[PDB]
Amino acid sequence: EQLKNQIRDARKACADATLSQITNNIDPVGRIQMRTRRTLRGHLAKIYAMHWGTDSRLLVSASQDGKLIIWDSYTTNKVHAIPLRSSWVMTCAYAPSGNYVACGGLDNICSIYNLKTREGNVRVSRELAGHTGYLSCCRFLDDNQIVTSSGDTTCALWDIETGQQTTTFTGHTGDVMSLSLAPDTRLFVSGACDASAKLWDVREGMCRQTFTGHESDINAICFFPNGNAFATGSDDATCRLFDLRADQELMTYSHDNIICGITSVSFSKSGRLLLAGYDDFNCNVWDALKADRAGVLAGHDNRVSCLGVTDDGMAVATGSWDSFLKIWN
Amino acid sequence: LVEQLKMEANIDRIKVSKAAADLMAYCEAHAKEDPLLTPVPASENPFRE
Amino acid sequence: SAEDKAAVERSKMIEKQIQKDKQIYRATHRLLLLGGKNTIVKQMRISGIFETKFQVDKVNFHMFDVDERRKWIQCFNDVTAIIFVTACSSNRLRASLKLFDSIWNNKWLRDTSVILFLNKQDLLAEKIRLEEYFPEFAEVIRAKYFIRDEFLRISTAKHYCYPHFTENIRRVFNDCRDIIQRMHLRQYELL
Amino acid sequence: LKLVLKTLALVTIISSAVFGNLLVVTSVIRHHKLRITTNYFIVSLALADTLVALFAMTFNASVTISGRWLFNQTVCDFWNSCDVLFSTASIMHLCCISVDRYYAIIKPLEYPTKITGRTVAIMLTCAWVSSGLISFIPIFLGWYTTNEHLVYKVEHPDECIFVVNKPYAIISSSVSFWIPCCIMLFTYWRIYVEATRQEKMLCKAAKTLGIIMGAFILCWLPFFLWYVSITMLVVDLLFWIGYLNSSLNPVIYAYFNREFRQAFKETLQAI
Amino acid sequence: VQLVESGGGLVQPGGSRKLSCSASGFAFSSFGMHWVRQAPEKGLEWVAYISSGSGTIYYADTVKGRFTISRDDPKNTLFLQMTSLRSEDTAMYYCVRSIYYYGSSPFDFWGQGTTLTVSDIVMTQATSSVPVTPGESVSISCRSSKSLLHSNGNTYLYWFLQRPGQSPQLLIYRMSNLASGVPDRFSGSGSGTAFTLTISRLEAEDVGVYYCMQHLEYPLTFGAGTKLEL
Ligand SMILES: CN/C=N/c1ccc(C)cc1C
Repeated sequence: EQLKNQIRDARKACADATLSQITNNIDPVGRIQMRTRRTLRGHLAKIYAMHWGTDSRLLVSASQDGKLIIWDSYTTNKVHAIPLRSSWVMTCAYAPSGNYVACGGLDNICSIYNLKTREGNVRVSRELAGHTGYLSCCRFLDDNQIVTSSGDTTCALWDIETGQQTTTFTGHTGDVMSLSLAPDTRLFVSGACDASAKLWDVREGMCRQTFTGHESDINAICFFPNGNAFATGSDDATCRLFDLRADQELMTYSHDNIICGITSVSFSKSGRLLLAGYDDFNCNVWDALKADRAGVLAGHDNRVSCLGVTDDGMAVATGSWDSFLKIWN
Repeated sequence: LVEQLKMEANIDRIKVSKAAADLMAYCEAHAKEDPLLTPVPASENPFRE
Repeated sequence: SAEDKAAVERSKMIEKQIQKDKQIYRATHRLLLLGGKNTIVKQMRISGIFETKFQVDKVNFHMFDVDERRKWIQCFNDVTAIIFVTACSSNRLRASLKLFDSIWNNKWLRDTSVILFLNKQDLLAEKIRLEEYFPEFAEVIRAKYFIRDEFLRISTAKHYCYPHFTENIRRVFNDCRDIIQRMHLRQYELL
Repeated sequence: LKLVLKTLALVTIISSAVFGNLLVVTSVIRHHKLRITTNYFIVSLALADTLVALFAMTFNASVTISGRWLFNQTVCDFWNSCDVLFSTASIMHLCCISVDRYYAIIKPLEYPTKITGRTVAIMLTCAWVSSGLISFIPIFLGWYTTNEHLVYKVEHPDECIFVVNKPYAIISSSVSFWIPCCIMLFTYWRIYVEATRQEKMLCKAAKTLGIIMGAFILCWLPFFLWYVSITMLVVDLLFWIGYLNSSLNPVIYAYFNREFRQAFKETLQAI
Repeated sequence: VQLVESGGGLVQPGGSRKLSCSASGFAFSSFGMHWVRQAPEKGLEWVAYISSGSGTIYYADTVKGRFTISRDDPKNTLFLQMTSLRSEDTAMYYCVRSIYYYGSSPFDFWGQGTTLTVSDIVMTQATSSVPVTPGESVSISCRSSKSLLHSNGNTYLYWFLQRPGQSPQLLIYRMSNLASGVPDRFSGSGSGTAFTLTISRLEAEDVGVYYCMQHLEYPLTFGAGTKLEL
C-alpha cells in the first residue's frame, strides 16, 4: 500500500504553498445584483435538469410530469414540447448541431430524438440500451457519439449510428452521478458517491487523474473554460477546484448557513465566477478566486435542481422545483 | 488497481504556482468581453427587460 | 414579424395542450410501491420499473413500482402514498425492518404517508417458527400481533402509517382519501 | 366631539378596507404561482368588498357627515342599487368559498375532477347574475317601491329614504341571506364534524370555525332582523357593522389559510 | 410525404367550385397551409393562407369576398370554395405546407397543382431571359421597394425556382439559411433592398425559372421570374 503513500508524498512535494497569498493582489468583483429579466412558466411539476443550445438562444428543460419542452429564451415562446414515452426523467441534453435531444432517468433506457425531420412532429430517433442503473448525465460529444453516466458504477460512450456501445469506463467504485465534458471534447470528468472525481479519455478509455478532495459525494460538476481545471460540488457545502497538472485542490469555500448540499455548479467565459445552487431556495454566487460570497440570486421559493449559463455567457437559467425557469442577467 | 497507482505515480505533476499564475492570467485576460463582470449597456443587451 | 404571430399562435396551442395535460395530471393521484408484489400488482390491475394506470370510483391513480434507492426516494417528494409490502415468511425480515427504519426518518420525504401491508399470512401460519431468533414473544393470531407490535414501534417516533392485514383496492382508496382529507384539513389549520 | 371621532373611525375603516383589498388583489396578480380556483374566489370576493367600500361606505359616510342629501333621486337610487348588488355579491362569494371548502373536504379524492376552472366560472357568473337581477332591475324599474313612497320622495327631494315594500323586502332578504347563510352553516357543520372525527381518530378547527361564524353572524344578522321583522340612528350602526364585516372578511380569510400567509409576509417585506 | 389535389375543369362563369388538397405522409394538423394560383403565362399569385389552429385567416387583396378556405384534420383534406368566379381564374392551383417556429423552413413542400378554367410591396425583375454557358457563374437579382430588414435582424425573403413542368422547389429561405435538399452551389446574399443569387455550376436539373418571395407583411406578392437556357 506504499504506492498511495509515495503518490501523496510526491503530490505534497510540489505543493510548496497555496495561491491565497498571491490572489489578494487582484481586484474583487464586488457586489453584483443579477436580477431576473425573464420567467419561463408552463411546466407541470418539479424540473430535474435543463440545457442550453450552442446558439445560446434556445434551451431544453424536462419536468416530473413526463414531457420535455424547448423554449426560445429570447421571445419566451415554447418552440417545442414532446411527451416522453415513459414518465420519469433525470437529465436533458442538447446536441451541438441542434438536431438531437437526449434524456434519461428511471427508465434506464436512453432516448435520442431528431428535431429536424421531414414531418413537423418529432419522434424517438434512437433507443439506446445497455445500462443497469439510472441515468445521470447524457452530455453530447458529437452528432453520432454520446457519453452517458449511470448508477451501475460505470459510464459508457456509445455510437448512435451502430447502436451498441463503443467505450466503457468502470474505474469508479461507487455509482457515478456527475459528468462534465471539457471544451476540447477529448476528456471528461466523472464523480460518484465515494468522494471521487476521475478524468477519462474518450480515445483511450483509460482514466488519467483521480481526486479525493471532497468527503461526502460528488453531486455537482462543471469544467473550467480553460480546460485544465474543474470544480465539483458536494453535500459538505464545499466546491473544491482542482487542476489537470498538479492534481491539488486550490479553492475551499465554507459558509456556516449553507451546510446543506450543493446541487449544481457553473462558470463564465472569464472564469472569475462560480454559480452554485443550494437547498435554501437560492443559488449563492461564489467568487472563483477570492473565495468569498459575491452574489445572492434569491428569486426562487423552492429548491433549485439544475442551473447553467449559456454558451456566450449572456444569460443564466436556473431550474427550480416549482415549475419555474428564471433567466438572469 | 496496481496499474492505476502505477500510472498515477507517473503523472508528471507540475508546480502549483505555475498553474495558479496561468489561471489568474486567463481570468484577467478573458474578463473583458463577457457579461456578469461589468454592467453591460442596455442597448447591447439581447432583451430589453 | 409576420411569422412571429404564427409562432405566438403555435405557443398558444402548446399552452392549451399543456393546460389540458395539467387538468389530466391533477385528476390523477400518484402512488409509490415498494418491496407478494406481483400478486399485489395483479390485484391492482384487476423493464426496470413498472408504471400502471388504474381508475376506480372515477378516480385515476398512477402506480410506480421500482446504493440504488437514495436518488429514487430523493426525487419522489411529491408523491401521495408509499405502499410498503413485507413478506412474513422470512435475515430478510431484519433487512426489511432496517429499510423501513431508514426510509421513515428522511429529511426530504416528510409529509408523505406510507401504507403498511402484511402478506403470506398462510405460509407464516403453516410454519408455526420465527420465535427461535426472536425471544421477545414472552397462537397464530398472537404471533402476528407480536410481529406487528415491533413493526409499529419502529414506525412510530406529519406522515402517518396505515397497517393492514391481507379487497386491497378499497383499502388503498380509503387510505388515500383519508390522507388527502387530512392534508386539506391541515392546509386550513383545522387539524 | 363625538362626530369628529366617529368620522375618523369611518375614514380609518374605509382606508383599511381599500388598502387590504388592493394589497391582496395586487399580491395575487403579481404572484403567478397562486393561480388557484380558491385564489380566484378570494380575488373575486376582494373585488366585491372593494366595490362595497368604494361606493356604499363613501356614500353613507358623506351622508352622515353632511346630515342631508345634496343630490337628486336618481343618484340615491343608483347608490342603493350598487350597495345591494355588491353586498349580495360578497355574500354569494362567501357561500361559494364555503361550498368549495366543503367539496374539497368531504370529497377530496374527486375534488380536482368535480371542481375546475369552468365550474368556478359558472358559479361566479351565476352569483353575479343573480345579484344584478335582484338589485338593479326591481329598484330601477319601480317594483321595489310603492305609490305613497314615490309621492313622498317627489314632494320631498332634500332627503331620500331606502324603504321598500314588504314582499320585496322578504324576497330580497331571502335570496341575499337566508339561502347563503343556511348553505354556509350546513357546509361548515359538516366540515367541522369531519375535522372532529379526524382529530379523534388521530389520537384547532373549532376555534377557527367559531371565529368565522361569529364574524359573519354577529355582524350580518341584526341588519336582516331589522329588514324582516319590523318592516312586516340604529340604521347607521347596523350599516357600519355590515361595512366593518365586509372590510375584515378578507384579512381573516387570507390569514387563516397557509397559502396566503406567505403572500402576506411577502407583501409586508415589499411594504 | 405526398400532396394530392383534386377538382377543376371547365364550367360556366359565376359559379361555385370545390378544390380538395389531401396530405398523406405527415401530420398536417400542426401545419399552416397556403393556396396559390399560377396563370398560364404569368407567375404565381398568392390566394389564401390558414394557420395551424385555424385561428387567423388572411386573404389576397385582389379577391377577398369571393373565396372560402377551410381544413379538416380528421379527414386529412382541406377544401377551397369558389363563388361567383370570373373568367380571369383560368389558372393552376398549388396547395403548400408551412410550419412556423424559430429556425423553421416555411413553404418546404409544394403540391402538384390542379388546373381550372372558365400600398403593397412589389418586385420588378428587369431580367427576363439571359442565356448561360456550362460551367459558368450565374447571377440573379431581386429588388424590393420596401426594406426587408426587421428589428430582429432576419430578412423574410424566399426563393422558389420553378422547374420547367413540375411544382416549385424551395431553395433558399430567409436569404441566408440552407434548405434540406438542394445542391450547395446555390448561394444568396444582399443588403435589404437588392438580393443576389450566385450559382457556381449548373446542370440539367438546374434549368428553371427563379421566383422571389417576401414575407414581412401579408400582401404576399410574388415577383416576375427569370428564364435561363443552355
Ligand atoms: C349596508 N348593507 C345593506 N345591504 C342591503 C340593503 C338592501 C338589500 C335589499 C340588501 C342588502 C344586502
